[PDB]
Amino acid sequence: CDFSEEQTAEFKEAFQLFDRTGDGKILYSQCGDVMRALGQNPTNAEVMKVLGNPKSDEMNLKTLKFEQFLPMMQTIAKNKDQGCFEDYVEGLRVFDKEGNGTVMGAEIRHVLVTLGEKMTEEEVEQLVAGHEDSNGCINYEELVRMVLSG
Amino acid sequence: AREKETKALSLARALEEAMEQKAELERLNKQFRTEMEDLMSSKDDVGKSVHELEKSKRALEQQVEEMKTQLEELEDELQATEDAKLRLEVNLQAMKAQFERDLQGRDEQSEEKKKQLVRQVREMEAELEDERKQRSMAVAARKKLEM
Amino acid sequence: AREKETKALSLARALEEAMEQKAELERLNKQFRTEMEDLMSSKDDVGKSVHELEKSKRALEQQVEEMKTQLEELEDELQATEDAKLRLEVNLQAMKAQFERDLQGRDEQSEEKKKQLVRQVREMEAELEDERKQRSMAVAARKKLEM
Amino acid sequence: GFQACCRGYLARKAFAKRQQQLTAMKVLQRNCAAYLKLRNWQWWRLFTK
Amino acid sequence: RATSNVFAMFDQSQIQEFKEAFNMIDQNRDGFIDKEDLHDMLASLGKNPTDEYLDAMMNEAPGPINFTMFLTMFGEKLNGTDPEDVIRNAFACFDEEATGTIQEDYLRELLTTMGDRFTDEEVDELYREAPIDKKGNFNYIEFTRILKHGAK
Amino acid sequence: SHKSKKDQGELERQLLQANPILEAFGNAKTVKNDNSSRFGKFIRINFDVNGYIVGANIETYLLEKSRAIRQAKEERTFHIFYYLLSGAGEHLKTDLLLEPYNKYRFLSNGHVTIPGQQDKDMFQETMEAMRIMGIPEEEQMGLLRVI
Amino acid sequence: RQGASFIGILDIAGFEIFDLNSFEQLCINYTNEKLQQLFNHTMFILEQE
Ligand SMILES: [Mg+2]
Ligand SMILES: [Mg+2]
Repeated sequence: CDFSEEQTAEFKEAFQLFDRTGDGKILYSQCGDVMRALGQNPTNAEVMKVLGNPKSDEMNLKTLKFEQFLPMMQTIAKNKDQGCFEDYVEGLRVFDKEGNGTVMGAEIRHVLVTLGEKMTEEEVEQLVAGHEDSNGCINYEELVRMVLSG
Repeated sequence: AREKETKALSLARALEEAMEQKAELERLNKQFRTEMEDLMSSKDDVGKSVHELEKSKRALEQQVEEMKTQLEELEDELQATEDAKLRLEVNLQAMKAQFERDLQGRDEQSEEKKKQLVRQVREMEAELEDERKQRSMAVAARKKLEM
Repeated sequence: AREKETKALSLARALEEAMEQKAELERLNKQFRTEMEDLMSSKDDVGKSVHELEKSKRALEQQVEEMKTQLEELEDELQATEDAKLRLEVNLQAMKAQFERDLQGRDEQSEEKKKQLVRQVREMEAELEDERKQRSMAVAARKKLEM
Repeated sequence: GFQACCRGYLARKAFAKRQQQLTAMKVLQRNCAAYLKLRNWQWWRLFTK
Repeated sequence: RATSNVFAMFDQSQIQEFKEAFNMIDQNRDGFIDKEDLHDMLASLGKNPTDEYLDAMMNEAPGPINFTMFLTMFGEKLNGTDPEDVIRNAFACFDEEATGTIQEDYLRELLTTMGDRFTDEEVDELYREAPIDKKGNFNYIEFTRILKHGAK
Repeated sequence: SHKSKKDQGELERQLLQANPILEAFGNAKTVKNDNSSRFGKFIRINFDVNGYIVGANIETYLLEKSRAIRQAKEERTFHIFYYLLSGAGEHLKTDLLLEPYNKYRFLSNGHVTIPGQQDKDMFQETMEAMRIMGIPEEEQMGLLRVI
Repeated sequence: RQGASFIGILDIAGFEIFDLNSFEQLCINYTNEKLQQLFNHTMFILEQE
């Protein structure tokens, strides 16, 4: 495998933190959580593709191991379709009306819930939380800068 | 490739384990060579050298026993540092617990202060702000009188 | 995929060679073990009264070296643990700076937000009070039109 | 593309909360583990008085 | 066990309190604890009871209990425990809202779904000699004091 | 107020239950329909900058108060009159001094039931709605006594 | 008690017709006619303006 052992040890240590799985295994639905916590930013489509296009019911009746999870993360790191933050900060400007580097939080919540891969109301609230202001607007630039540092 | 890659990982671990056993067996086999050579040379020894070496065994035995003191002392520092490290790691954890609450406390103070400060200013933003609608309505009402 | 299969299949050859190479040490160790017992048993028969101390000498030599390795290994763990706690201690000390810069540091920031509110309420009330004066002019205009 | 960073930020943030929370539970169960055998210690309840 | 300096185990305040207690629990102060002094202390504390079963524990330690042996046997059993401030700080992690009480079922689930899995019997044993409200609510802020046996 | 700790807030329940009470206290059956709202309302649901509901202000316009005095044939008055007369028990009847339907002269049509509706259950539903809204028992008792 | 905007939901009494009307029915009809006139206005006249 084209992956050093130094970071592999830390990856194994992080994967062993779940525990709640019977033993050294991992569920299909919980695979994305461990894949996104270690690093990278895979999408739902990418997760379903690397997982071999699992069935709807297969996401809760089977479990994988680490020998199969390592190549998944390897491919996600090597092969990816993400992009830098320069394109993200410029994409959110489409919703800016006045053009003063601010956008309404409700519009961002709606765009995140409907447009794209859709997100639950529990996640969008935590995402937009903290950036509350008097005018109810959230600077997309600061939002992207904070999300990139996460 | 991903499925076959798992076989390489299992084979790599087995190769490393097999290679480790070869190195361990090499040291064991090499030890027998030196041990066997000492047996043949010990039989043809002069004799007096055997008794002389015994005098050094008691001195060397004390060194092995003395090593237990350093081993226990080294383990003590390792256990003392590890034991103290747990209290140090829990210190940052305890401070981190308050750090998360202290951070929210500052927001609570601002939210608590605003509950009264913004409340008093909000009053001016109600009857006085309503004057804006009344002022705008006054122009409309005055427009009716002007009409 | 073929490269991974070839690499995985080629890795099996290395594992097989290691097992075959390590297998020689296993058979060689077994043969040396049998010869070691013969030399050890034959040595005691020639003169166990003097050769008995020689057997402990070889074990004491290996034990003395084992104690050194244990002390050296403990040092690598002691210094690592003693240095690892320093990282956690430095982290606690480094985090302590954030305790006064984030938590305690928010005092000047949290108070600024509360102080800004007291300054915003005055500015808001000033604009509201000033805007209320315009209502008198607007009401005066409506009242003036009534006259 | 941006939703991935938002989803990963939550998993990373939630993972960090679980990492520190897991270590916090260790001190809780550890403090309660020794407390069990220590609870039934005749010398403890007598000394606490 | 981990043999080492018995003074480096307990904190300054802890060792000071232990020494002050050892200097007090002694009808005839002389650096030597016997069964007579313990029996007299128990008789004075519990209104003159007599528990002859406590004498079966002296065999655990080499002969009578000495102040050094006393600190040693205190440290061998108090290992792993921490002060009350750190315990409260760690407890503050959960709840978040900081209500001072947590559900008993939630605590049982937490104590058996991460780290050292505690059996149901071990979790139930922690409630066979303490009060509890009918509406659940595990008063942790108040249970911290009972944990140190600072009552009865 | 949707968020991670999603839960049916009290404001939503109050806004949902404020409609039945007003209906029971204003609506009345007519020849055109069994639920004829004899009053026009204007629910002013306020919204903050974030879009979350924060308050509601209802304003009634034109209240047909003349219906409680007299009605037409094949019609009924305010539903509260029948709800109280039905759901009232022994203690409530003795306290409010209620009487049968044929005794009151305001009820020209007497006791008229609505197809698929039981006043005994509608009274309990209205009482539960009033209790959930935030009205104490003394205010409900006073309202029933006034009725 | 603070809001940036609001949504005023109206539900006045519809057109009421009985064998014997009174002042209440007259007011209801007047309100219905006013609402219909405002609707027609906002639909046709404001657009042309
Ligand atoms: Mg004594
Ligand atoms: Mg109606």
